Amino acid sequence: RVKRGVIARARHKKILKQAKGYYGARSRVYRVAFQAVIKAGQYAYRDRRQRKRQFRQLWIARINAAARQNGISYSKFINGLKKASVEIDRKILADIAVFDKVAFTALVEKAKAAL
Amino acid sequence: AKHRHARSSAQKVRLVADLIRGKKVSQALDILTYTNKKAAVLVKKVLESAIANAEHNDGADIDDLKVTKIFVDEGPSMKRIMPRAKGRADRILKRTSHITVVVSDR
RNA sequence: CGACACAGGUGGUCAGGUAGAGAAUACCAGGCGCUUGAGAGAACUCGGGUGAAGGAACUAGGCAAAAUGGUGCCGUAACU
RNA sequence: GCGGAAGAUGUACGGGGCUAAACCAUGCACCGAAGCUGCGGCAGCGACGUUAUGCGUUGUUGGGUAGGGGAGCGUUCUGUAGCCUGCGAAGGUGUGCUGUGAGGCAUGCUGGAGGUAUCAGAAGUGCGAAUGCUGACAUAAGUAACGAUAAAGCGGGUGAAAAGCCCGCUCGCCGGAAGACCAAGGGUUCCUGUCCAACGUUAAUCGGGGCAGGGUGAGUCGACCCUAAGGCGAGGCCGAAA
RNA sequence: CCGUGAGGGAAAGGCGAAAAGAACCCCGGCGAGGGGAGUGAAAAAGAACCUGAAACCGUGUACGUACAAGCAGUGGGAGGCACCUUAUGCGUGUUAUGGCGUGCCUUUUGUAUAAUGGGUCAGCGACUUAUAUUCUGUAGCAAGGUUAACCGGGGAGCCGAA
RNA sequence: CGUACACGGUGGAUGCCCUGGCAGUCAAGGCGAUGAAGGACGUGCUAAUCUGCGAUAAGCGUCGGUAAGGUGAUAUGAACCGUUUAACCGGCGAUUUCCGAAUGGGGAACCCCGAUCAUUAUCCAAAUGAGGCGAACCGGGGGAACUGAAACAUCUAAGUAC
Repeated sequence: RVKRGVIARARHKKILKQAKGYYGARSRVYRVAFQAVIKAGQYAYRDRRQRKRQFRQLWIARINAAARQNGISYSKFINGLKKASVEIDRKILADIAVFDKVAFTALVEKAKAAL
Repeated sequence: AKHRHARSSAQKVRLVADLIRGKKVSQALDILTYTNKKAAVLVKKVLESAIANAEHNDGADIDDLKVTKIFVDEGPSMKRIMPRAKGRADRILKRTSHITVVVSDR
């Protein structure tokens, strides 16, 4: 009796739509969509996030690849950094001493000093 | 010109349609004279009646009128009782296809 | 009649049309061509013919196939 | 450490490989989690004070299948108050924005007639998941299948078109029979003319196809008539009677 | 329409205000159809003809693509190509290459699983009534309280009051 | 060849409409031997269906109403009817084939008569009755089982189904 309405047939799309990064099917079909994105939402229920504290195994072990060329590295490079000066945080740093043959040394003559 | 209800199969249409989609209208007449495919006639009585009505009406020169775009997508499918198998009944989902052809000056 | 223009099923009369013991092959009369096509000289499968020498050694069993096979004369066992 | 230790399509610690990147006794410095610390942010539960679920402070901090408890968005129609619309609605397609979300909203196109918000109700109220039901559709495939009455061939005619419509010749098939006459049964399918969209497992100017007309004129043929096994109705006889 | 018969038993709604339903001409074997043209606010209404989606077909567009390994993503950094109706070092389409990644559902102690079910789609598809009893939350009034048949009255009668 | 989209198609959902259903209420309520209900076959200039009639055949007559147009659904062609007022809507009368309770007899609609039982009886069928139909309600007789009792022989379903 009750016409299905704006539900079901209104549930096929509003899904199958969102898939800009879909698959052969599971984008053309709904009985693959759902159970496909079901892994989605989860799988990374709250993980992208994983990136940090993951590839961060670098930016600490590259930082020595920055040093160890103009003296010592890692061990006493990020320990003389929190010695003299405002102590610049290491985030963009440990990624700068690579794509520029400058500024990298602007933290080696800072360290090895006030040691 | 365009066509409509054709006993064609749409699939076995766009087979002869191809090969006669390029330039030169004359190159579309020499070929299609021998096709060994039912899909030759009909699709020829067009792209011939298309080159026609292209001369008179829609003024154009036959010397430089070529085949630019020819496609075949049409229907409809009708319930038919074609007796297949020794004894049985079955409805054919046969489709059709229209041979639309535009042969202006390229 | 069998769901079909289903090689299935369905009674009677014509059993002296011409050559043989005969209502057995060939052929008048009469009827018909209504049981999908085209192009090289394969393997394999369905029916069939012929195969040297041995010849059932195959096999549950000679199954299958083959042999004998018309007519006349002679001649013909155990058993009953 | 070695002997004892023999097997199945090419033999190894994860591999490279290593005499130390082995093993044992010690030692130094590092790498390394959503763990521990720290900043910000959401929440919930409980405690204290409180009218307060408003603040302040405090504890755990906050994983969950079965199960218990609690709040909510959306849908249909009928109320009150109150709005939108052919200077165009609902719906549909694509796109922008907001919300943790269910969901709400806007723009463009289409459409072209109605459609909402608030509070209070009413509900045959919101689904991927039964060799489920029905309809539709894709792949499979343009793939498997057409054979004792195995018969057609060469010229010609007609035609827009003819390998199977027609003419001639040649060549064959059947013979208790594909010959002739009939019962049952079927029933106009018969004939002529005009056609072919459908039917004729190809084509057709052909047809037992489509349309329109036409055809089946007995005293002695058959029915009609009669009866057989047997059946029925009426009187007679049995709770009752088909 | 099916079955000897009893019996069984579908599907198919809508042109437009008016038909006012395509005159005339070209094409074609043809009252088919096509082109052009006409009517009307609109035929992107021409006749199973309002609107007209999904599965799906053809074509075409964007971008890949015949060394390439497989859930087909996330984050980071590089390549490009293509488009500047949402101007702002801000995005899309698809995509080359690289690091990871064994559909989805029931049963079972354990299933991705050589355990079962589904080819795909849409629609369809499963806790409801009166009465009585026992609790709970909310609300009115309080040893009184409620009526039933039938009349806006009734109290019969029921439960409670030792 | 993979995916998204665009144009066209397929398909038919969706939105809107609906000359249909479903449900409730009020009113009204029997038909047939002067042969009904039903069925068959016919009947309109052309008509195949449906409807209406029936060989005076989608009709005839009378009165009243109504009204100038009409010849049923079909808006065709031809033709015709109406003001000697029809079409159309309502009482009463006439006609009313054959079978059918039929009932002479037989019979798949065809051929020849009050059949059968019974009452009265002028015992002559002469005068009469019965013999059928109808949605389900009331009455009078006959009378289960599945099932419940989580088995089952009382009991139960039932005094129900038939």
